[PDB]
Amino acid sequence: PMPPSEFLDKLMGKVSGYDARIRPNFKGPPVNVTCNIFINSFGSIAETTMDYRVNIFLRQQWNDPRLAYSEYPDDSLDLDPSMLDSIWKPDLFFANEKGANFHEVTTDNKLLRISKNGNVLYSIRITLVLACPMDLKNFPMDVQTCIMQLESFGYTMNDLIFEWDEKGAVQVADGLTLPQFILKEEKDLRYCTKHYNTGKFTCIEARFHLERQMGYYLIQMYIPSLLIVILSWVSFWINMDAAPARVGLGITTVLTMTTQSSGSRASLPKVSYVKAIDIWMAVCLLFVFSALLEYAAVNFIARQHKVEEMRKLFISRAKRIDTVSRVAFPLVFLIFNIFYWITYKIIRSEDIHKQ
Amino acid sequence: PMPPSEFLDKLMGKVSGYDARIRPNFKGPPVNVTCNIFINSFGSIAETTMDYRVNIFLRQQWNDPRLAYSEYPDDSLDLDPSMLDSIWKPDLFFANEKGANFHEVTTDNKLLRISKNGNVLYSIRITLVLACPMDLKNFPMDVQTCIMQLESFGYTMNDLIFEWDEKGAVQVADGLTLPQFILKEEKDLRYCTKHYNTGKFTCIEARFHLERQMGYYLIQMYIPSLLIVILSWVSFWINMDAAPARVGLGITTVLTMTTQSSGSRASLPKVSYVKAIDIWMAVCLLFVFSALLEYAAVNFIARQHKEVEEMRKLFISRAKRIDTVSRVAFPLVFLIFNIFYWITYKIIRSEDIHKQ
Amino acid sequence: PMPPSEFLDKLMGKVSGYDARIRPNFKGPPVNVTCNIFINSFGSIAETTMDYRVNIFLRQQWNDPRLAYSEYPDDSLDLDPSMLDSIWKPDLFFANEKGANFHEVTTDNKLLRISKNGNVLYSIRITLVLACPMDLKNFPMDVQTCIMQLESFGYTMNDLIFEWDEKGAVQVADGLTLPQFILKEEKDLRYCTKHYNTGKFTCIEARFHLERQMGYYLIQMYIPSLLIVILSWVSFWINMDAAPARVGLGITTVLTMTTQSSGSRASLPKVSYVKAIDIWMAVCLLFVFSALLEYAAVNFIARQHKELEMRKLFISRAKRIDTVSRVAFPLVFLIFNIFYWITYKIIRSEDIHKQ
Amino acid sequence: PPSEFLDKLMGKVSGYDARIRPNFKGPPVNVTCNIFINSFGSIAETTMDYRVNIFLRQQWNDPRLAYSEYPDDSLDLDPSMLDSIWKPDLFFANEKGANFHEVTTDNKLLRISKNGNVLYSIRITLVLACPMDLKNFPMDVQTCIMQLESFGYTMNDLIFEWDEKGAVQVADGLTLPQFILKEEKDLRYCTKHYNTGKFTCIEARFHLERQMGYYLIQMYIPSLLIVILSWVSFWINMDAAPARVGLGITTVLTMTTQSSGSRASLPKVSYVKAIDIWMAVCLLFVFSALLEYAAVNFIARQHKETVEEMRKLFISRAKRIDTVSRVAFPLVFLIFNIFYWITYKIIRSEDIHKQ
Amino acid sequence: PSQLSSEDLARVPANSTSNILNKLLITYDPRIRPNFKGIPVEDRVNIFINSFGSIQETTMDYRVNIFLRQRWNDPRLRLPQDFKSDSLTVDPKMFKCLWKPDLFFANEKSANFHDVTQENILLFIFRNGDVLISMRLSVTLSCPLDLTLFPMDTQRCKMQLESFGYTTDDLQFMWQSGDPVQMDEIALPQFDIKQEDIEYGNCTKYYAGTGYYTCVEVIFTLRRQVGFYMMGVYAPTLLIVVLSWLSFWINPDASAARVPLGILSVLSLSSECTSLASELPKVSYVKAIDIWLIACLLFGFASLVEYAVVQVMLNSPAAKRIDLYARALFPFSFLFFNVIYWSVYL
Ligand SMILES: CC[C@H](C)[C@H]1O[C@]2(CC[C@@H]1C)C[C@@H]1C[C@@H](C/C=C(\C)[C@@H](O[C@H]3C[C@H](OC)[C@@H](O[C@H]4C[C@H](OC)[C@@H](O)[C@H](C)O4)[C@H](C)O3)[C@@H](C)/C=C/C=C3\CO[C@@H]4[C@H](O)C(C)=C[C@@H](C(=O)O1)[C@]34O)O2
Ligand SMILES: CC[C@H](C)[C@H]1O[C@]2(CC[C@@H]1C)C[C@@H]1C[C@@H](C/C=C(\C)[C@@H](O[C@H]3C[C@H](OC)[C@@H](O[C@H]4C[C@H](OC)[C@@H](O)[C@H](C)O4)[C@H](C)O3)[C@@H](C)/C=C/C=C3\CO[C@@H]4[C@H](O)C(C)=C[C@@H](C(=O)O1)[C@]34O)O2
Ligand SMILES: CC[C@H](C)[C@H]1O[C@]2(CC[C@@H]1C)C[C@@H]1C[C@@H](C/C=C(\C)[C@@H](O[C@H]3C[C@H](OC)[C@@H](O[C@H]4C[C@H](OC)[C@@H](O)[C@H](C)O4)[C@H](C)O3)[C@@H](C)/C=C/C=C3\CO[C@@H]4[C@H](O)C(C)=C[C@@H](C(=O)O1)[C@]34O)O2
Ligand SMILES: CC[C@H](C)[C@H]1O[C@]2(CC[C@@H]1C)C[C@@H]1C[C@@H](C/C=C(\C)[C@@H](O[C@H]3C[C@H](OC)[C@@H](O[C@H]4C[C@H](OC)[C@@H](O)[C@H](C)O4)[C@H](C)O3)[C@@H](C)/C=C/C=C3\CO[C@@H]4[C@H](O)C(C)=C[C@@H](C(=O)O1)[C@]34O)O2
Ligand SMILES: *[C@@H]1O[C@H](CO)[C@@H](O)[C@H](O)[C@H]1NC(C)=O
Repeated sequence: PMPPSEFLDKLMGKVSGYDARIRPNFKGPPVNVTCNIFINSFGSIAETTMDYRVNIFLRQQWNDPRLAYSEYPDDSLDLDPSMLDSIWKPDLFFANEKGANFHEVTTDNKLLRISKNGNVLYSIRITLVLACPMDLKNFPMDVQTCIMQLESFGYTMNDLIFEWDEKGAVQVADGLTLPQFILKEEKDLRYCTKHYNTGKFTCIEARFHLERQMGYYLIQMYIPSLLIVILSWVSFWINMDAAPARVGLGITTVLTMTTQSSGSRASLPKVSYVKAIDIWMAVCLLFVFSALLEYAAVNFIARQHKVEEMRKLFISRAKRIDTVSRVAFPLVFLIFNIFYWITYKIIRSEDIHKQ
Repeated sequence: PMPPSEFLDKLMGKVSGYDARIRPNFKGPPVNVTCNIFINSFGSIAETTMDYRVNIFLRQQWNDPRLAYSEYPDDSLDLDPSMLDSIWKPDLFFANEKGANFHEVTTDNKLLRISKNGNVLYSIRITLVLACPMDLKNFPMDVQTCIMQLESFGYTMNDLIFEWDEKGAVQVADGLTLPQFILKEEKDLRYCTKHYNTGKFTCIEARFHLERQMGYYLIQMYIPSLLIVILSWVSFWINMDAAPARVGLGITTVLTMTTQSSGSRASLPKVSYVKAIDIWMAVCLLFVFSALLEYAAVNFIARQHKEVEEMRKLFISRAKRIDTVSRVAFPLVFLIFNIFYWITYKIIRSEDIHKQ
Repeated sequence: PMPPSEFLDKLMGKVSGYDARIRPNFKGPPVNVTCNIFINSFGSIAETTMDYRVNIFLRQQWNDPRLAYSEYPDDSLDLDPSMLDSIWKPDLFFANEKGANFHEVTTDNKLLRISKNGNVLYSIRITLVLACPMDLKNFPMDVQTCIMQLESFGYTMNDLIFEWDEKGAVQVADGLTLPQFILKEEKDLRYCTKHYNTGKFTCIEARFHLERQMGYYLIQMYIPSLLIVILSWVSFWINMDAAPARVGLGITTVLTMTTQSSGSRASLPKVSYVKAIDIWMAVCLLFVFSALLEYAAVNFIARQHKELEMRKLFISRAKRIDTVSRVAFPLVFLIFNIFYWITYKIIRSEDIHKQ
Repeated sequence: PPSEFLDKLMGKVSGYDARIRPNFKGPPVNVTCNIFINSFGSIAETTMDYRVNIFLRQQWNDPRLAYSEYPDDSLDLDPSMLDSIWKPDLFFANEKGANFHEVTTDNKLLRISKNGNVLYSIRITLVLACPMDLKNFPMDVQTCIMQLESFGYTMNDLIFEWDEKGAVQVADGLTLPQFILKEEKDLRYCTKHYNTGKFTCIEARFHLERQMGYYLIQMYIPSLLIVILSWVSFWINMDAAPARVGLGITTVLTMTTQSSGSRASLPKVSYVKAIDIWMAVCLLFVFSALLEYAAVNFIARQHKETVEEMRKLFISRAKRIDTVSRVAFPLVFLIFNIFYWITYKIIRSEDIHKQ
Repeated sequence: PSQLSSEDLARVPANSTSNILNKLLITYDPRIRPNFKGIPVEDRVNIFINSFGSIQETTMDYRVNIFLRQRWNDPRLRLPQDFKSDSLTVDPKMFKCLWKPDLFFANEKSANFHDVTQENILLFIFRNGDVLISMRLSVTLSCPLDLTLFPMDTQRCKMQLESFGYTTDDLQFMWQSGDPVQMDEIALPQFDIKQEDIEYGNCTKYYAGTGYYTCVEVIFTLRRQVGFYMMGVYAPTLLIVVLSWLSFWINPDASAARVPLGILSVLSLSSECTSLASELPKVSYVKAIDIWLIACLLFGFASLVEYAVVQVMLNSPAAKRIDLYARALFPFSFLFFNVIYWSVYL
C-alpha cells in the first residue's frame, strides 16, 4: 500500500540516520559474515607463471540490526544494485590475488537482498587471477593443491570475523571440465588466521585438489621417445663394416633426442629440482649414447688384429657383441620401464592420501 | 556518551575546520613520516626487461596535532577506509617504478587508524613493477641488488622528511620462496637525498640481495654441453680411413654447439659484454672444433706418402701416434680446464658475497 | 598572520573571480611558456615497432598576473597538487606520442609553485612511448635520432607560444645507462612550427642522438659467421676421392649459414632496402657456396681420365686446384674484411658528422 | 567581459538545452567532416587490422549559438566547455579498439563563428578492421576501409557529408615501412539499413601497394639458391651414392622448412596464393633432382642382370641422362621464371585499374 | 541532469524534452521496476552481428561485435498525445535515468563498451510505452571445443543471455518472434558460418539459495574449411612418404645411402607432428589428423625395417625379391589406407 519509493528513502536514508561509515553493532560483539562461492568457470592454469584464473560468485551474509522492517508483509525484498554504495559492506579481499576486475556488461553485476530480521545477502560477479605456488617434482604425474584466501584488510577480529557457510560453501557449476586437469569433489575448508604488526585479522581458506590428465604427455613425449630408442636398435642389424651408415644412424638419433628433451622445458618454469620427465629423458639419452659406444668398441676390436689365428679370434668377439646387444638392449629397457612406472605409481597413490 | 556519527562530524568535519589541503604544522618544523614495508609477494624477475614485480603493504605514520580527540576513552579508532579523501596524506612515489595499480577487488584496500595523540596509521596495498639495473657480468653464480626508492614529488625537505622505522622496516611473509632466486635475510637501508632545480627532496632506499639458483643451469645448460664434448672424443676410436663417418661426426657436434649457444642468449638481454656462460661455451666450442682439425691433420699425413716403402710406414706410424695421444690428452686437458674454471668463479663469488 | 585556509580562498576561489576557462592576458599578447624536461629513465627501444619509451618530468612556467599575492612575505608558496584543477593550464601534447599515462601510485605526481610576481611552476610525471622513424641502411654501427615534439592542440600562435628554457632545457638523470645504446651529451633544440587547416600552432622539438654498441653484435653474429667460413676451408685438406665426406661438409656449412642469416632478421622490421648485415651474410654465403662449387669442378676434372699419359695430367690439374685454394680462399677473405670495415668506418665518421 | 559571456551563451540564464538537436522538429542538421592522418602503421596481416592516428573535425551550424556583441569572429573556446554543447555521436562501424589520449590535457578543439558554425576537432587512435584478399600475396594491392556512421540519429535528424575541399589530408613525410600509400582516395556514400531504420554513413578508401624489396631478398633469393645447389649433384660422380643422395635429401628437406616458414606470418586461408605456386615449383624441381639419380642408379646396375656389350649400352644410357639434365634443368627453370613473372605483372596491371 | 525532477526547473522553454521528458520523468524512479508487485516484465531481445571472428583454439574462445536490442513496455512512460510522432529519439545520454534490465552474458570472458566520440547507445520510446534500447558491445565469449575429427570438424558455439539480480518472477527474457539474430554479410577465414541458427531458448538457471533466473541462448553452427590443411599438413606428409619409397630403387649394397634416406625421412615426419601440436590445445584424446600421422610414420618406419631385413639376408651367408615386392606393395598398401580413411571421414 505505502509507495515503494518512500520505503527506499525512509529506510537507510537521511531521514533514517543510517551511517554506512559505522559498522553494525558498534562497541559490541564482532560481526559474523558467512561466505559462499559458486565457481562458474575454472581454467587457464599456467605452470610458467604459477597462476590460475577463475570466475566466481562471491556471496556474503551478515545481520544489520538497523535494517529491520515490519511495515511490508513480504520478506526478502530485492533491492536495486545501483544503491549499494550507502549499504555498509565488509572489506573482504583476496590475499594471493594477482589480478581481479569487476564485470560491467550492461549494468553492474550485483545482487542485494534484505530480510525482515535484518539479514543481508550480497553477491558479486568477480574474475580472479590467483597465485598458486607449485611443487613440480613428479611433473607428468602430479596432483596440485590450489588455495583461495579471503581475509580482511581494515577490520580486526574484534569487529569483523569471517566463517564458512555450513551448507554448500564451495559449489561448482554443472558440466565444468578443465582442459588438462581434473578437479576433485573434496574441498578443504581451513582457518589460517593472519598476524601482523597492525593486529590480528580474520581469514578463511578453501583448497582445491587438481589431478593432471596424462593423455597429452604420453602421446607427445613418451611415445616419441620410444621411437628414438627403437630406431637406435636398428644399428644392431646393420653390417659391421658400415661405419658411415652405422655412425650416421647413431648421431642422428642422439642429437634428435636432445632436441626432444629441450622441447619440454619450453613451457616449464626454471626450477632447480629434478623432475620426473628428466629421469625419463636422462635414461633415454643413456640408451642411445651407449649404442654409439657399442659400435665404437666393435670397430676398435675388429681392427686390433693388425698369424691368421689372431684375426679369427678378434672378428668373432666383435660379432658376438652385436648378437648379445640385440637381446641385452631391449631387455634392460624393459626392466627399467617396469621399475619406473611402479615406483611412480606408488608415489602417486601416496599423493592422493596427502591430497 | 556520544553517537559515532556526531563524533565523525565534530572532528575533521566542516564544522571542525580541518583543511586537508594545508599540511600539519604550517610555517613550522617539517612533518616527519615513518614508513614500513611488508612484502606480500615477490617474483616475476625478468632479465630481458630488467624489472621485477612486487606486492607490498605500505604503512606511513605521521603526527597530526589537529586530529586529536578526548571524547572517546579508547586508545585508537579503526576509521572507515572510504573517508580517506579528506585526510592530508603525504605524497610518496617510487623513483624506479615502471608501472603500478591499486587493488579494488571488492572494496578499497586501505586501512586508517587515528590514535589519541594525533598519530595516523595509513596502510595501502600496492603492486609495483620496479626497475633494477643488473650487472650480468657473470650470468651464472651472480648476486643481484634490487632497489626501492620512496621519495616525495611536491614537498621539499623543509616541509616533508621521510624516515625508516626503527624496528622492522622490511618484513617478509612466512614463505615467499622464489623459484629462481634466494632472498637474503639482510636488507640494506640507506638515505639517498635527491637534488633538482626545483629543490631538494627527501628519499629513502631499501636494497634487496638476490642469489641465483644454480640447479636449473647445471641440468639444462652445462650437462648438455658436456655431452657433446664427450661425443666428439668418440671420433678418436673410429677407423682412420673412415672419412664419411669421422667428418660426419665432427661436423654434427660442432654445429650442435652453435645451436646450444644460440639458445642460451634468447632469454638474456642484448648486453655488450662477455658473460660467464660465454667463456664456457667458447672453450667447449674450441675443444670440439679442435677435434675436427685433428682428423684433418691425420688425413693429410696418411696420404702424404703417395705425394719407397720406408716413407709409407713412417707416415702411417706418424698418423697413428696422433690418435693415441689425442684420446688421452683431450679428456685430460678438458679436466684441467674444468678445475680452473670452477675454482676461479667460486673465489670471485665469495669475494662478491662479502660485497653483497 | 593571515590564516592559511582563508588565504587560499582569496585567490582561486568564488570570491576571487578567477576563471580558469579564460587564458591569462585575454585579448592581448601571447602567453610565454618556458618548458623543461628531466630524463628519469630511457630504454625499451624496439626496432620492430620503431618506438621507444621514456619517463620524464615536464615543467612549465608562465606568468599569470591574476595570481599575484602580497599578504604572505614568502618569495614562493608551494601549494597542494589538488589545487591544479582551478588554474588555467596550457594544452600541451606530443605529436609523435603513441601512448602516455599519468602516475597515481599513492597520490597525483604533480607540483605547483607560485611566486609573488605571479609566475607558475607546474611539474608533471609522465611516461610516453614515442614513435621514432629509423634508417637501417647500416643495421649495427648506426646513429639514430629520436625526437620529442611538444605542441598545442587548441591554442593558436596568437594566444599560446612555446619556448625552450635558456639554461638546462633537457637534464638527464645521474648514472643513466642504456643497455644497447649510448646517448650523446649534445641535444639539438630547434623550432618546427606547424600549419594545419585550422590555423598555426606552436611546437618545439628536442632530438637525441643514439649510437648503437657493437659489443653484442660482434660476439653473436660476426664471430659465428667467421666460424662457418673457416669450417668450410678444411675440405681442401680432406682427401680428394672422399666424396661423401667433402660433399656432406660443403652442403652442411652452406645450409647452416642460411639459417644464421634468417636468425638475424627476427628482431628487424620488414624493410625493402639493403642493410649492412646483408652484405656480410651474402659474402659469407658466397664463400661457402664457392667451396662446394669448387669440389664439383675438382670431381668433374678428376673423373675425366677414366671416361676419356692423359691420366697423369688430369690428376695433376685437380691437385693444383686444391693447393692454390688453400691460400687463395683465406687471402681473398682477408682483402674483403679489410675493405668492409674501413669503408664503413669512414661512413660512420660521415654519419657522426651528420649527428 | 569574457567570463559573463560564456554563461550568457550557454548557461542557467541562457537555457541552452544540450539534449535537443539543432533545428528540432525540422530539417536534418548538416555535418561536414574532415580527417587529417597524423600517423599510419601497425598493418598486421594476422589479425587483418591497421592502426591510425587522426584528427577528426566536424562542422555543423547551430542557430542558437550565434553571437553579435563581440566584434571578433570565430573566437576559440576552452576545450573543457565541450560538455555543454550538443555534439554528434560519430563512431567507426568497422573499428576494433578506440582510445582518447589525454597526455597532458584533453586533445580537443572548439570554435564558434558569429553565424553559428561549430568546429569540433579531436585526436583519436583507431584499430580498424580491414578484410584482405591474400591472393597475389607478394604482389598485391589492399583497399583499407574507414566508415563513419551515426548510431542514434536516423536520416530525418542527422545527415553526414564529406568536405568539398581537402576531405582526407595526409601529414607531410609519412612513410609506411611495408606499404606505399597512394595519393588517390575514393569517397563514397554507403547508407546503412537496419530494422531500426536508415542511418547515415560515409566511407573513405585508401589504396595501398606492397613493397617488393623485402620478399625478394628474404624469400625468392634463398629459394633460388637451394635449386642451384641441387644442380651441383649433376656433376658429382655417378658411383657416389652416399654423396648425391645425401645432397638430394638435404635440399628437399630444407625447401620444405622454407615453404612452411613463408606462410608462418599471414593467416590460415583456404585459397592458393602466389607464394604457394613459387614454393611448389621449387619443391618440384628439387624433388625431380632426387628422382633423377634414382633412375640413373637403377639403369646402371641393370648391366649385372654379349654380357660386355650389354654392359656398355646401360652405362652409356646412364651418362646421357646426366648430361642432358645439366642443361635441361636450368632451361626449364628459366622458361618457368619468365612465364611466372610476366603473368603476375599483367594481373597487377589489371588490379590497379580496379583501384 | 533531470534528477529529482531537474531541481527547480525555473527555465520555461516550449514543447521540447525540457518540458516533455522532464514531465515524463517527474515521478519516475529508475530504482523501481515497471509493474512493481505484479506481472513479470517480458524483454524481447535481438542481436546484429557486426563482426564474427578470432576463434582461438589455444584459449577456446571467440570474439564478436554485436548490437543488443531490448524491448519492454513501461506503463509509466506513456506519451500524453502531445506529439503526433510515434517516436522521440531522445539524446543517447539519457540511458542513465531510466530502468534497464540487468542482462549479462554468462559464458563471457571479457566485455567492453565503446566510446568513439560519444556513448554508442540508442534509446527509443513509442507511444504505448514500449522502450527500445540499442547498445554497441564487444564480447569475448567462451566456446568449448571437441577436437576429435580435428581437420574436418563442426563446432557449436553458444551465447547465453541471463539476468543477475531479478528472478523469473520479476524479469523474463524471450527471443523476438521474427528474425531474432540479424547477421551481416560476413566471411570467415578458416570457418564457414551457416544461416541456420538454433534458437534453443529456455536455459533457465537455478542457483541454490537465490532462486530461478531467466536465460536465452543462441547456438552458432561453424564448419571448418579443410583447404588450408590440405596444403599445410596432408600434402607435406604425403611427400615425405614418397621419398621413403625411393630407397627401394637405390642399390641394396649402398648402406651409407639408403640408411640416411630411411632415418631422415622418419625424423622429418616426427618434427612435422610436433609443429602441429603447437597450435592445438593440450587435449588428452586422439584427433583425426593423428591417425594420418601414425600411418605415415608407420610407413616410414617400415621402410627402414625393410632395409634391415635386406642387410641381414645379404650378410647371412636372393634378397632382390624383398626389394622387388616392396616396390609394388608399399604404394599399393598406402592406396588402400587412403581409400578407407577418406571414406570413413567423408
Ligand atoms: C654426467 C653427464 C655426462 C655427459 C652423461 O650425460 C648423460 C648421458 C651419458 C654421459 C656419460 C645424459 C645426461 C644425464 C646423465 C646421467 C645423469 C643423471 C641420470 C642424473 O644426473 C645427476 C647428476 C647431477 O649432477 C649435475 C646430480 O646433481 C644434482 C644434485 C641435486 O640432487 C641431489 C640436484 O638438486 C642438482 C640440481 O643436481 C644429480 C644426482 O643428477 C639426472 C637428474 C640428469 C638430468 C640431465 C638432463 C635431463 O634433460 C637435460 C637436458 O634438457 C638435455 C638436452 C640433456 C640431458 C642430459 O644431458 O642428461 C639433461 O642435461 O647421462
Ligand atoms: C643472386 C642469387 C644466387 C642464388 C646467388 O646467391 C648468393 C650465393 C651464390 C648464388 C650464385 C647468396 C645470396 C646473395 C647473392 C649475391 C647478392 C648480393 C651480394 C646482393 O644482391 C644483389 C642482388 C639484388 O637483386 C635481388 C640487387 O637488387 C636490389 C636492387 C635494389 O638496390 C639497387 C634493392 O632495392 C633491391 C631490393 O634489390 C641488389 C644489387 O643486391 C646483396 C644485397 C644480397 C642479399 C641477399 C641475401 C642476404 O640475406 C638473405 C637471406 O636472409 C638468406 C637466408 C640468404 C641470402 C642469400 O641467399 O644471399 C639473402 O637472400 O649470392
Ligand atoms: C600432390 C602432392 C605430391 C606428393 C607432389 O607434391 C609436390 C612435389 C612432387 C609430388 C609428386 C609438392 C607440393 C605440390 C605438388 C604440385 C602441386 C601444385 C603445383 C598445386 O597443388 C595442387 C594441390 C592442391 O592441394 C594439395 C590442390 O587443391 C587445391 C584445391 C583448391 O584449389 C582449386 C584449393 O581451395 C585448395 C586449398 O587446394 C590444387 C589442385 O593444387 C599448388 C597450389 C601446390 C600447393 C602446395 C604447397 C605449397 O606450400 C605447402 C607447404 O607449405 C609445403 C611444406 C609443401 C608444399 C608442397 O608439398 O607442394 C605445399 O603443400 O608437387
Ligand atoms: C607403441 C609405440 C612404438 C614406438 C610405435 O610407434 C609408432 C610406429 C612404430 C613403433 C613400433 C608411431 C607412433 C604411434 C604408434 C601407434 C600407437 C597408437 C596407434 C596409440 O598408442 C597406444 C599405445 C599406448 O601405450 C604406449 C596405449 O596406452 C596404454 C596406457 C594407457 O594408460 C593411460 C591405457 O589407457 C591404454 C589402455 O594403454 C594406448 C592404447 O595408445 C595412439 C594413442 C598413439 C599416437 C602417437 C603419436 C601421434 O602424434 C605423436 C607425436 O606428436 C609424434 C612426434 C610422434 C607420434 C608417434 O610416435 O606415433 C605420436 O607419438 O606406432
Ligand atoms: C507546443 O507549444 C507551442 C506553444 O507553447 C505550440 O506552438 C506548439 O504547436 C506545441 N507543439 C505541439 C502541440 O506539438
